[PDB]
Amino acid sequence: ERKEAERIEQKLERSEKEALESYKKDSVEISKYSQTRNYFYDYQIEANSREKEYKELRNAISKNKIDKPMYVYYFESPEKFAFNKVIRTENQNEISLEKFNEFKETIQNKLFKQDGFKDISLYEPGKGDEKPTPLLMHLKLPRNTGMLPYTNTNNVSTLIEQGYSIKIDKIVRIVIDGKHYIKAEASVVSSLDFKDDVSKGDSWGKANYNDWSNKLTPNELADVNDYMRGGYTAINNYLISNGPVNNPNPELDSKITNIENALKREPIPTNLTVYRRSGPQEFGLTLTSPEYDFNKLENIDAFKSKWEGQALSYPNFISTSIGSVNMSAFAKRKIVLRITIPKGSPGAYLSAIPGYAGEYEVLLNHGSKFKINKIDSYKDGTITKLIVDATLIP
Amino acid sequence: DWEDEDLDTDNDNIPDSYERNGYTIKDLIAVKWEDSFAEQGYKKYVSNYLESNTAGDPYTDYEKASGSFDKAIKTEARDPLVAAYPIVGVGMEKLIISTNENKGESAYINANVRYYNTGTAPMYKVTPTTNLVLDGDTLSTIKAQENQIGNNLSPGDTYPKKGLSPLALNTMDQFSSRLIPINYDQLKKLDAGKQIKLETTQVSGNFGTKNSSGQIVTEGNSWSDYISQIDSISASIILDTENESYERRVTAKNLQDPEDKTPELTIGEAIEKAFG
Amino acid sequence: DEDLDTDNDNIPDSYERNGYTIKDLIAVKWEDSFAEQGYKKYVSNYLESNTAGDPYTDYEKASGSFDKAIKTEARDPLVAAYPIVGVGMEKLIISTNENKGESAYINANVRYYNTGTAPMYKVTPTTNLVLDGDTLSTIKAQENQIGNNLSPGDTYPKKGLSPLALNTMDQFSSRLIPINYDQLKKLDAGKQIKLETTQVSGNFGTKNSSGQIVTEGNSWSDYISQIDSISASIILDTENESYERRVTAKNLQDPEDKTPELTIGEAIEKAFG
Amino acid sequence: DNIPDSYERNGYTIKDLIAVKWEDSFAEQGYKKYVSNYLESNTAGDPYTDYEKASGSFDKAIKTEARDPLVAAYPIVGVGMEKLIISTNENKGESAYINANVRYYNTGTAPMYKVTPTTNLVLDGDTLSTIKAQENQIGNNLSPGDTYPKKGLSPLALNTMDQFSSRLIPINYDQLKKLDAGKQIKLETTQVSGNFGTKNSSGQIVTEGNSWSDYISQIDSISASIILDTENESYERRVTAKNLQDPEDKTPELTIGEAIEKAFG
Amino acid sequence: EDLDTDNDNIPDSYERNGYTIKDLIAVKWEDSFAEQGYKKYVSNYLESNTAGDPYTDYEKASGSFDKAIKTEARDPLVAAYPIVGVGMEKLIISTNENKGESAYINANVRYYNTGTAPMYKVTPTTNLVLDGDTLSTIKAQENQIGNNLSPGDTYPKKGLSPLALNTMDQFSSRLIPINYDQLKKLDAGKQIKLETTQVSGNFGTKNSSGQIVTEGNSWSDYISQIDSISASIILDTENESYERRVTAKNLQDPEDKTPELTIGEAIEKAFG
Amino acid sequence: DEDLDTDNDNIPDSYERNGYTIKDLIAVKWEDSFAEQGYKKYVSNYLESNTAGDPYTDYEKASGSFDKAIKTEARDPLVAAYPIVGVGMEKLIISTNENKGESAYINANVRYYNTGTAPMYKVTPTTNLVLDGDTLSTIKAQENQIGNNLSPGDTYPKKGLSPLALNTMDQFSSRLIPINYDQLKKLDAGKQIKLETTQVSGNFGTKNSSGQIVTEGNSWSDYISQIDSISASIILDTENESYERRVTAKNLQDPEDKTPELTIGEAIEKAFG
Amino acid sequence: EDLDTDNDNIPDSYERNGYTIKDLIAVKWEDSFAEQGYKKYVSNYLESNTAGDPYTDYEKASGSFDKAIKTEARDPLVAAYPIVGVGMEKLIISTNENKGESAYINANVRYYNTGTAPMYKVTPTTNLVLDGDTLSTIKAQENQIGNNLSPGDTYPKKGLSPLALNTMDQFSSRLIPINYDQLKKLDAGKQIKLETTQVSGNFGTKNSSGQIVTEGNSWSDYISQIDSISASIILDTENESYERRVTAKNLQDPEDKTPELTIGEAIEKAFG
Ligand SMILES: [Ca+2]
Ligand SMILES: [Ca+2]
Ligand SMILES: [Ca+2]
Ligand SMILES: [Ca+2]
Ligand SMILES: [Ca+2]
Ligand SMILES: [Ca+2]
Ligand SMILES: [Ca+2]
Ligand SMILES: [Ca+2]
Ligand SMILES: [Ca+2]
Ligand SMILES: [Ca+2]
Ligand SMILES: [Ca+2]
Ligand SMILES: [Ca+2]
Repeated sequence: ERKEAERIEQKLERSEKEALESYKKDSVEISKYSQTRNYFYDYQIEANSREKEYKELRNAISKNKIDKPMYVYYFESPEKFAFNKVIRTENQNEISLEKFNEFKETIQNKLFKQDGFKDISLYEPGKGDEKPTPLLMHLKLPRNTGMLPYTNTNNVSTLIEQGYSIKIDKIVRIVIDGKHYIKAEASVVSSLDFKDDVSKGDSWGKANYNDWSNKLTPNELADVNDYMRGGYTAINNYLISNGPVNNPNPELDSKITNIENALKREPIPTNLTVYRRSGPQEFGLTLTSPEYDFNKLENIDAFKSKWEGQALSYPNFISTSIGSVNMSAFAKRKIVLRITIPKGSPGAYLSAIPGYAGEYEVLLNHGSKFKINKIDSYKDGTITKLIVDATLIP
Repeated sequence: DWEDEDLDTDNDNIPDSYERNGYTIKDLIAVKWEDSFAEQGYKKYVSNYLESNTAGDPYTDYEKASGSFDKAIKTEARDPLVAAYPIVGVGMEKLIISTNENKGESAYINANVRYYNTGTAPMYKVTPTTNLVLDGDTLSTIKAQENQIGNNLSPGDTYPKKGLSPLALNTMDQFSSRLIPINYDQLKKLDAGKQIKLETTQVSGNFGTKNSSGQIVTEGNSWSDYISQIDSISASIILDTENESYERRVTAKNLQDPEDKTPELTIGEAIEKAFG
Repeated sequence: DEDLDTDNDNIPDSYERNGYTIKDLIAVKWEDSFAEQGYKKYVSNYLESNTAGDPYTDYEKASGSFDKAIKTEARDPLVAAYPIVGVGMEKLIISTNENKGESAYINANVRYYNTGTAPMYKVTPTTNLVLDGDTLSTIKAQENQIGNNLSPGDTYPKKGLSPLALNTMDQFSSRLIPINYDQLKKLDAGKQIKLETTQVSGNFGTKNSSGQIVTEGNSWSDYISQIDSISASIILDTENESYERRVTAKNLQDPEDKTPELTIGEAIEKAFG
Repeated sequence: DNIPDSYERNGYTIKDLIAVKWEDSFAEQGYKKYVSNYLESNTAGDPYTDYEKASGSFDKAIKTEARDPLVAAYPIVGVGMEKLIISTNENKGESAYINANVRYYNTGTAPMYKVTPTTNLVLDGDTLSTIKAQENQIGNNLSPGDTYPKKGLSPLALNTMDQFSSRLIPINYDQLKKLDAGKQIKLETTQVSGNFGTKNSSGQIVTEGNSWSDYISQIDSISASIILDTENESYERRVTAKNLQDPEDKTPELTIGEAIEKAFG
Repeated sequence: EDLDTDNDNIPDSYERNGYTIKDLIAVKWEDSFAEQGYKKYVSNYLESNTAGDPYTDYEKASGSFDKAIKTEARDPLVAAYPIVGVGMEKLIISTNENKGESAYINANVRYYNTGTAPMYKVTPTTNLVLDGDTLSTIKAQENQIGNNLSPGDTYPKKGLSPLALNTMDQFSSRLIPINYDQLKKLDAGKQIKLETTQVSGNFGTKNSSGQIVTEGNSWSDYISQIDSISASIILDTENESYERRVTAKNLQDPEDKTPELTIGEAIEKAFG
Repeated sequence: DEDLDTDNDNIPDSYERNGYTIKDLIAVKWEDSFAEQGYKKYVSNYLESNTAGDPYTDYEKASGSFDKAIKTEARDPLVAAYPIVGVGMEKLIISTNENKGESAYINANVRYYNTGTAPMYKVTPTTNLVLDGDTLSTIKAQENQIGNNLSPGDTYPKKGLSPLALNTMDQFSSRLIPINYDQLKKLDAGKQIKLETTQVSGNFGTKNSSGQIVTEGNSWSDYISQIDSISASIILDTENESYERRVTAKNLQDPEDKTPELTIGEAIEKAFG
Repeated sequence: EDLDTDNDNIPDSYERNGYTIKDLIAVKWEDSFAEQGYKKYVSNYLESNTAGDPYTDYEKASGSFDKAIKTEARDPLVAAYPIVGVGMEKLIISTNENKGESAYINANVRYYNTGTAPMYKVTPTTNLVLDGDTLSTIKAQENQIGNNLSPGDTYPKKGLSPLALNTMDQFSSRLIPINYDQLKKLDAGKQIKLETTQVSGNFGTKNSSGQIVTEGNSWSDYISQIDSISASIILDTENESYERRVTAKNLQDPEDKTPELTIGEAIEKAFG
């Protein structure tokens, strides 16, 4: 359908046209940069050179939105889905039952995320002279998503911006021109995220949590405001001491009950992703233990062995940030926990009160559990940092 | 090891144990062949698991079994082991010739043809190449130009629908000019004793295939390149009832190649499967 | 329930089995209090993208955004959107040259009329001229006779203009229609020619991004067997028009196809009003 | 249409190519007040949008009274005749030939770009021959309110029937005897087809492939046509309309004495 | 079984010592398969398609290339080659009783095919002869072309009257003319014969799964290749002929790797 | 050495300036225990992609991975792959009708021949008919008289069949070749006609490397000026055959051209053998 | 050592002070490189293609642009521009026995090209004048086109009969007619003069795979901008004519930074 291909490629302004042209020359760097963008300071975002091109490509994609769920097909490295080994090299023919069992087991119930640019085909993968990895994927796309086809030299491969979270459902073992392949059938689970747009963040926060302040008693409001202003510094520390078992006290206990009541009354109304900048204390580390360094490969691989997948447990409350931008106060910590939150979890918005208590922060109940998905590394200046995509399990 | 779904050695979207032991389509997904599923009125299909379209026709096992190719294709094609094949013929009537007043190009001819179709599927064009024999001689072959092509012909019907005058075939060129000329010996030959016969040789056509955006499209698909492979991996069956005919194909196994892992049927079952 | 869609047409199964209504381009569960308000109550199939064969989908129809020429009667997803065009002729004339062959030329004055709902966009009606048993000729109209954007309920040259002239048996306009000699001695005494249509073609519009409609490539030639095979026809006369519609029907033979069933007493009402 | 709903339903105006609410201190300034339909893109039918027609960034050859998103752009061309000339020769079939002198004329708002009028030639109430317009006789770029052979040139000549120039217009025998003594030939148009121009974001129109022929049904099925005479030049426009039988289409309502100024001005 | 240098989805050692397809995957060759009845194949390991036909080695071994092609063409050596010919009968002429162009001709031809593959749109170019003196060369127009001509089948099926050929122009007009001396000739002493010159067609190729396209492919550029590196073999049964082309190795160069064959084996491999 | 390649035929500099053979599709330096195994030793230019001029690169032409009908003599990178085709005539038969204008019609029996290495795939010559220092007509063969796959050393009607007739001058084969009366009055005495050929055009088949070699769109008609503006010709006769070759050569004037020179005694042996 | 403004991958200092290609890249211009046998070039540093011809400065400087273009088109200040014309001979006329359309004409033409580049198609429009009255204009049909028409040579290579031009219609038919008074006027004393007016033919260039496409390009739209800002220089040594089109600076404007020449220097820069 080169007809629509060319017919869509004149509704653009000069900047968009030249940028889509240049995309055929600097694909991989554009993609990899668009992956890890919002995790900087506010400084370099509005300052970097390849900002005009990201901006114009985003405003090119967002224009054309389809009107019915549509299927796509693309080959995917098996590494992104927590599989750091081999299923078969590029010179074998078939895959063994043992490796298939391992794969089928290790992705039982997870939810993975994707937030980069992407090229995509639409027909079935026949003699396209390109099929690198042994894991085809057969995905579905929901209503009103971006899509923009460039009319390349001979092929017409459309271009999308995957900004959502998928989950694998069904895997089978097919054959193509002699060789073997795995096929997976995945969908898209809806999520609401503000990567950088913090004005809309505040708008949503207020509009959703303002009318909540009147579901409490004035002593509870006063007490929770006490606990939200300064008390945390000491209060939650009591929780670390395993108070209610080892050393009891009813004062801080009633304070705990105040907070827990105040949080339970109103949940979050929709799937929401939050970003909490953690550090070494929470993960069996310090600023001294050799493991805390993440320039060398052996440390990263030992960490991806130990924690990746295993469950995490928290005794105290969780005060999370919404804006995924690196602020000033965390210029020393090197871990950005990235949690997902379902419609039905406790909490509220501390930046819903007029008065300094927190810049776009949300509460999560104490003594909770986290199931971790996938660990990645991103570079900044001289040092790398570990992004840890982990799911909140109810 | 190798649970039911974990093996599917082609892209038919039907697992192997099913496609080998007996299955049924339900809610757009395949399921084991139970026996209590007989009362509701489903049908038990078996097929081949090494091939993508086990009959030859241009639809796969899944599309034919589920019922998602068209809606005018008779319900004798849903079975995977029965090809979806049309058979179109031409019948002549009311020959009329006219002189002009020479010894070459001395009379012009005009015949009245009416098409008809038997079989399962429809055709979306018809351009039958017909030749006019005259007592051991082909007076002329001719292929239907633009005026005589019919479109959307159905199964069990006629092109000029039942109750309308036939079609007139008289012009020989591509752009319709140059009325069919005749000799002078043949003028005297067919005026006195004999008469002309017409017979078809081949028919082109098309078949509507669903696009990637719903709207079916049928320009670029031909029936002339699947006939060479249906006539050679099947067996033909022709029923008659002295009011209309019937034509069907049924796929038979090649008992020589051990790689040909096609299911096999006996006559006492193929006759029942291709009709009911 | 409200969370799955096995057909991919933007209407969940529960609505497609209990009735719904469009309110600001979104499906809404059918309530009893909209009837007075002026709304409607559609039901349709939940296993197909379009449950009437016609080239518009369930949602695209029900929402009422396919086009702004199709009658309102063609929105309830159980009623096909199908045009029916015919050709009525008159004023047939002859012309002699004064040769036992090609002794006279013919000419006919035709006019196309249309009944139904949707409009055709480039019509070329194949018609044959017949005389007392012997098919005199067949002809498919060339570029001089294609009539673009014919509407529902009207005729090609609008009421107030002259009929159309058909005289030419060639893909390019030349080589006027010939005739025998005896056939000239057969229409001077008592008889006269007849003209009957056999088939008609012609595209059909379809919307796009900003409207931006296109009518090149789409064709009514392949949604006709599919509709004539499953639907059921209904006609009505008024002494002034000829109303004509199609209505789909549930095939009870197979225990798999799932689609609602109607009553003739309700089919007539739902078809005309 | 990238204009919000409050503006589109209560009142708005384009300024610096961006929308703005409507105060009441601009009539002395020279603006207007627009209204539209807040569910669809093009609420009038014509192939431009609400924002395009509102701005004025669609073309420069369209009348200033076609911006109001309820008055469509709709070119309406007709054919006028003069100086029939027949020619004898020396049979009963093809006994003379015909030649007409046609001249087009456009009333409406938008232009047309490749006009190919289909005309039929009637005599004594008997259709003689219908005829398209071949390569020679298809003028282009017909502006609003002008003719193809502009004022001051000799009219155009139509004298050939085939799709290539051949087989000059024949005529029977009896018809010659008729039109020589008493009567005369009279032609009339039946339809016209031609393209329209679309801009882009960098000032370059492209009108090879569009068609005014597949929008006319919908512009003429949802509108009221209003005409006017002046003994100088006729005028004709369309104005949209609502049907109070449907609670779906939220198009505003007009009157007669308001439409007459919203359309002609 | 380590590496693959030719990109045909078969490893070298198998492609060189003997392999067999099984469940659409290659497997080494044992000595306990000839009882059940699998075949045994060998090929060349620096080329994708070892014969010259448009298919590859694996596509020909698995049997996933077509269905009406004879089994004897499954092997990677025995190429696929449709040999089509034209026969003529019942030449009738017709005079108009000019000095030139004093009569027209009309022939009744019939096509036939021997060999393996099918041709999908035949268009044989035929030229007339008369006592060693040609008269007219003509390439069949849109009437006389035939399609889906299966192997082993005369074009009009057995039982229908032949194909009448009498026109010359690209669009049928200006029938075949003949001079006067040639007219006066062909009633007294001699008669006309016909012998083809060339045949141009197409061949069906698969796609992703199921659907095939025969519009764009052509046997007109696979004939020089196929015919320059092989050896023909013919066999007459006096009821139906047979013809095949077997591949053989140019021993001059030492780089070209192709298994040789003793004729006593090339025969028992080509036919059966 | 082995560092880089300034061109992109992926054979490095030293290998391309001192000698190289191809083993298992990989280049290799040239020993002297190789000339006993049955190999050869080439040398080419390390600035151009394709060094002789013909439409195949250095590597393809070197490793014999380009076709299978092209002679073994063209594998060397310095000998251009190039067909040279001609037309022979016989048996001109004329037919007189019964006018001082267009008093007869001619018909010739021609046959094609090809010398050189490569094959052509649609031969369409352009022949004119000269008679007694005067030209009658120039015609370019049409659909009937085009050939297919002239292999080097053969004829279009293969040896055994009758020659191919040539009679009609139009693009669609009608309007038989005329002849003026004076030319006939001159010819009947005992004069004769000479048929000369001026040019030929026809595609060349190139592998698409994704299978399914393509030969539609390509043409020799634009590689002839190039191949024949830089090279030098060689002929050979045998009173039973003929042979033609084109070999590149150096521009002794220019220091930008780096393509090794040869000697007649070596070029003859490299070309023919 | 600076940035390329015009973006032809040759920096400004070089493009302004003389430079030279060597091993596929530019180098500064020493004062003894003329001993090797090199050359010195200058070029505008604002426009990509300084001459107006369809090639760029790097191409014309490195020689990678073609292999059949005369050497003197390398100096970037020398446009590449072929001038092709038509010559006539052997005018014959043929009677037929009407007071109109009473005879037919037939001429024997022969093309020829001078200048630098070749043309890969030729379709010369010629009009036959008769005593100051144009008789019939004609554009070369499919039978009278040529291709690969080298610089200097003719269309029918020397030693062949000339080309025959007789037919008027697009498809070959409708031979050129002539009146009866013009006939009686020319056979008595006069003759027919001929003069071409224009020729249009494509030009070859590289592609994105390694081929050289010669279709979809046209010299017909690079003749306006080359023959607008450039001066012609013609020589003729009676063995062959010579035609060249050099550029120059428009001194009036202040923006045009294109070097200026002296006629004695431009002559040697063109012909060498
Ligand atoms: Ca399967
Ligand atoms: Ca299957
Ligand atoms: Ca649904
Ligand atoms: Ca539905
Ligand atoms: Ca809107
Ligand atoms: Ca709007
Ligand atoms: Ca291999
Ligand atoms: Ca191989
Ligand atoms: Ca190199
Ligand atoms: Ca090289
Ligand atoms: Ca520069
Ligand atoms: Ca420059």
